Amino acid sequence: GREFGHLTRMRHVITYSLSPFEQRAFPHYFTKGIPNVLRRTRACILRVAPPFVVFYLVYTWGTQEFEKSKRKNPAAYEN
Amino acid sequence: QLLDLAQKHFSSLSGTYVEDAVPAFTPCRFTGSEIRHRDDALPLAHVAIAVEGPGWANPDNVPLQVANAIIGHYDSTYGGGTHMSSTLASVAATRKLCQSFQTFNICYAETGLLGAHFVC
Repeated sequence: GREFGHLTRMRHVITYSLSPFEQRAFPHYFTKGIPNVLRRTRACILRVAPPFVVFYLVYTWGTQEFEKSKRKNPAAYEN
Repeated sequence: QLLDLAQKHFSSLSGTYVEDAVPAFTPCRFTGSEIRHRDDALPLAHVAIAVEGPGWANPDNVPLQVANAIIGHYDSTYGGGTHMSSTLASVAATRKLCQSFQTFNICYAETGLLGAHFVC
């Protein structure tokens, strides 16, 4: 059914490729790689981060509140 | 007679280069690469694959030519078909794999293209 020969019809798309042995495996890995990673992180962070910040706030609040709940109340023994 | 005629007519032509501008021959690098122009409208697919080969003067040209003759050439019009000695030719005829397949040994002064062209 799905085989390379008959997958789709494409016309007038020329692709130029180079042999692996003629090209470097890691080209500009850091000079270009780190800026691209920073760009992707800049794009993603606004969407991704806020919910985990909300989670951190909820987690801290819950832990502190449970700790407070266990703590003694002076008023109970006032009499 | 040819030498006398050449002296009469071809003598004027000179090998001096104006302002000592002499072209320099340049060795050419062979890069392993793939260029695919995908035009599915075209009826049949043409593929040419080659490896770097000897120059004109390299003594290895003869054995490579013998090897390419061993690989052979096939066209659908060929009468021999299945019984042809070339294994590729026999298989293509039996399975009708390719309309035409030929082996080429293209040689330039310092490099050459050695491989095959098959339409299938």
